[PDB]
Amino acid sequence: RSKGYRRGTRYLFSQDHRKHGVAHVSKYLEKYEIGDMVDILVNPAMMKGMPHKYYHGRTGRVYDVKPRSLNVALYKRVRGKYVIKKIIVRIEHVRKSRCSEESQKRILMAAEMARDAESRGVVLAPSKRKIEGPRKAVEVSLDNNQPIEVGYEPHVVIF
Amino acid sequence: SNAKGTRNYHKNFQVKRRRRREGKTDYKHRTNMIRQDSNSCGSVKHRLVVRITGSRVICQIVAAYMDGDRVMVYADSRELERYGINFGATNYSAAYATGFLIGRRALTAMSLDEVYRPKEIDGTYSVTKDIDGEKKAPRVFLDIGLARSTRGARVFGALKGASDAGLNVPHSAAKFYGHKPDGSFDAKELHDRIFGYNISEYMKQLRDGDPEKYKTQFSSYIKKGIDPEEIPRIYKSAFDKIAEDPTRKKKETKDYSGFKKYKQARLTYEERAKRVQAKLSAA
Amino acid sequence: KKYKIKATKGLIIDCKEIPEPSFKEVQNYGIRFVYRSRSGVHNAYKECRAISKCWAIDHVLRE
Amino acid sequence: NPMREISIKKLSIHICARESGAKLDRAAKVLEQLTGQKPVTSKARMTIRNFGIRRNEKIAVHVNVSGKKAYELLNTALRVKEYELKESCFSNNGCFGFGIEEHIDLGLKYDPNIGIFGMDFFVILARPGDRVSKRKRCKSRVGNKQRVYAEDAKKWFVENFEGVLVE
RNA sequence: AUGUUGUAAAGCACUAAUGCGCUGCGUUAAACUUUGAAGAUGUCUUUUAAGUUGUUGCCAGUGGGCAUACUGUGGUAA
RNA sequence: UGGAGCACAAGGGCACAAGCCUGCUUGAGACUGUUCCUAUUGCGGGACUGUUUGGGGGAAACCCUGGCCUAGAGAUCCCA
RNA sequence: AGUUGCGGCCAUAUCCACGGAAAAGCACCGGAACUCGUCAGAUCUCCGAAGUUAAGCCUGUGCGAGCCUGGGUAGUACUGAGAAGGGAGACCACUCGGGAAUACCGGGUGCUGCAACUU
Repeated sequence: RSKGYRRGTRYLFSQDHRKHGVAHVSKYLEKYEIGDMVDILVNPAMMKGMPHKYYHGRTGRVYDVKPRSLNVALYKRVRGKYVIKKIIVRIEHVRKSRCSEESQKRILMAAEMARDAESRGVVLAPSKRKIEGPRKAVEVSLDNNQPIEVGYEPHVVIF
Repeated sequence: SNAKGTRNYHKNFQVKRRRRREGKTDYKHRTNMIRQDSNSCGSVKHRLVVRITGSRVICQIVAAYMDGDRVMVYADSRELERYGINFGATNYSAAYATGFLIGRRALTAMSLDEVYRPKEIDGTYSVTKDIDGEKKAPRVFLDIGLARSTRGARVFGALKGASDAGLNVPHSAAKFYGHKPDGSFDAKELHDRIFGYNISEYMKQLRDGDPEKYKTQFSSYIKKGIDPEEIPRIYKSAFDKIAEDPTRKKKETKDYSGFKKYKQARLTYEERAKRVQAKLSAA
Repeated sequence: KKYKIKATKGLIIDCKEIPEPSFKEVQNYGIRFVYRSRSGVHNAYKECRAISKCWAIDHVLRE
Repeated sequence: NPMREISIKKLSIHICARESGAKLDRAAKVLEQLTGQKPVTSKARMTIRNFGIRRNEKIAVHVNVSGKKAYELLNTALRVKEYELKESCFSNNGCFGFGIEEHIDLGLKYDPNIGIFGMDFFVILARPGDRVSKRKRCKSRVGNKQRVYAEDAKKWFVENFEGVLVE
């Protein structure tokens, strides 16, 4: 209700039950590059370099790397339009985003067989996905799997 | 409070990391050690891990990745026995020779041994410079783990030997044997400790006056044929063989797979069911 | 409500409508059923006379 | 099984010259002359009026000795008690102790400038391999097959002095 | 495809409460949480469906609101 | 396993520590730029870089521009 | 097939009781002239190799406490989208959708990386 920087964060900035302690070592060995997608995710045990609570749980795109830090760009809504924001966050509140895993292994195999198709000459680009359709057909059999005879079954009470 | 033997004590317990519960890693020291710039993208840091066990001195050069460290070069104090030394590892002259052998053995793999010749063994504090026209000498940082940093410890003797070999490791002249509190440095007390001017002097002292103590303190020294006067020449003869061929002797024996006879097998599932039911029936 | 099979994940394999009898004749019938009240669910038995099984259910609802 | 012998780990002696000042240095010269090492002083954690102590001053002095030096100090103090101890002075984990009433029974001659002080003796036994819980790297826990117990410590006492267990 | 959340309900693992029997039975929570929805909210792919905007100039009125379906807070209530 | 402490309100955080003892010190240095709360906007309070004929601690990796984090804040005109 | 050095994920790995262990290792272990540090060579620092697998480390066992994963509880509680339904109200019902949680029962009890060494 007052408006200090860490306003109203009793549950948002907390550890999660037998997951206390400082950042582990593999969190310092990741390699970040310009153009990556990243998730912001605050660790409340590290005091330095952390962003404002608005950005906890948002995904952004890297445009610069410092000796201890990153610069991230992303969108914020303010009543009627969007605006670009530039956040400075330390490497301990960030992790790689898996948000493009589906789309990358699909575009990879497409160019794979494209090279394996030009090797044979016969090629074709269009490989759009399709939504799931109506339903195919069924051939249910009763040689085994006898029916079970269900119904309305009068009502009972116990106290 | 809930006390140690109760149910609520275990439901609420959080375990520490496995290398800390064993007492082998200090994790604040490890994080300050492997930190580097997110900018660099040139190559990963190299540390020189020096650990002294109950019977030997180990040296190895490591780099940190996301699923475990990797060893680039390795040297041991038990390899010194093919250069003439068998009279006592884990002493100050063995740590020096183990670090000296890993510096030469690392420069060879990079083809920088014709460059960066071995410095004179008995010089002063001489952190090495980079010669113009060719590659920088590889840079390495010292990592002593949970051993205390005291003036005159064996772990800073392995640091001194890797500098004389031609590596680029930073340090100051403290923690050596000639260092004076004012800030001066006498470079002959460190030469008298690299060679056995400490050991030979002690054997001669307690042999003349009490050979009953001399026979237990230096038992294996006598039965191996080491007499005190020739000690500072056996080391001097080993520091010139290392500087001429420091390479693995290349033996590649085959597998010890017959040792599978020594594991105790687990009861499967039904030897336990029979073991339970029989114990209830006759009860 | 007995198994946990819902309509969005189910299949209808067959649906047949039984036709009325051709010859008409009065007989006696008995109808088991449950019904919902302002405050619960109840059981009842209720005999009657009709000319078919579906005419007998129309007559019990009418009463 | 030479790795299972019991022995004296550490011996503790201390005197409580209650209020610090001049009475301390009389005691501080007793422990030095009796054993041979400079003793250590102790402070009071809180202030109490019923006893008459503040929250920062000296109350007592103590000293810890080991080796074969402590084995013969333990022999002289036991003879003052006729080589006999109450049975209820031994604890669960191989410890026992007793108090000497008057300073001048063990040794050091009168010198009426000092006075007569009381002592307090405490003894700790152990087998080899106790280092695994005191060291720095790979600190651990001892294990029950080691770990001197009460009755293991009683029968150690009737073999080195031929004592007698009262009650 | 891949992230974020601590409400309803429920519960006693922490904080604060509550009756008995001498291990069980009984009762609680806006400023309690071991759990935990329905719903919301980020990013990638039209190389998914269905459909068919960008930049800038000169300017007005308005800044006492009210009702209702569902949903809270204060109040015996309106 | 923290059931204690950590100047002060409450919340969050912390065990070879951020708590206790102890050594040395004046980074509570001089300048310069990007960004967050935060907008149509001043002041203020934080975060992160660079440049130094620059310090302190440490064998070294490494850390340090006040206080473990969220409060302790003052235009135009005039004077020193 | 394992152990040791340095690790990643951080209980299927923790805690309590008993047992096993070929070769190496890892240890415990004998000392104090030098280095270094104490009330104390207990810890820390230096120099060793007589003795021992007793402990630590590693492996087995237990209708073991915990933890991990399933079933039941249950299409229950709660709930998104609707309609001039019932009721004095408190609130209950209907149509198309989504869907939990103790008590109780079953099964599991670390997985992996780089290097050196062992018949």
